[PDB]
Formats: sequence, structure tokens, C-alpha cells
Amino acid sequence: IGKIQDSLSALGKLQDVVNHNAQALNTLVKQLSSKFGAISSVLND
Amino acid sequence: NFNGLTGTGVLTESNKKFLPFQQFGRDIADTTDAVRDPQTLEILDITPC
Repeated sequence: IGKIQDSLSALGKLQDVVNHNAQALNTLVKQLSSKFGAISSVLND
Repeated sequence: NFNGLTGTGVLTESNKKFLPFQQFGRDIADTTDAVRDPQTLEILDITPC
């Protein structure tokens, strides 16, 4: 059992969950700077 | 409105240092988060309300 710490000091399956949500939130925000063929991308301008 | 920059938020004293030609700053994802007052030349953060 003592050897277990040496193998740690693996958890990529846990980091992938964090990465997948961070990437969807970074993409969702970036998609606001798109004109989609309009004159501008800002509803006040 | 800072000479064209239109927005809403709370203005507070900042601790950033612009280069001596830059008016305003943006954060990651390209949204304005700091401006410089044209008259007093001080950097102010813009936080959402």
C-alpha cells in the first residue's frame, strides 16, 4: 500500500471532466463576437 | 461613455499599468474591463453591476 503514493507523487479522467465543461463555457462566450452576416455584432450599435 | 466607449458598470480605481499610448484594456475573451479617463489620465476598472 505504501507504494501507491509513489505512483502518484492517473487522474486524467477527472481532469477531462473539468476540461470539457471549461471548453464549452469558453466557446459559448466567444460565440457572442460573431456577426452571422449582419452589419454588426452589437445590438446597441 | 468614454469618448465613444459605451457601457454600464461600476467604476473603481485600478492597479493596472497601460502603455503610454493605450486608452482602454480588455480581458480574456475580448471584453473591455478597464479604461483611462481622458482628462485625469487614470485607469479605472469596470465591474458588472
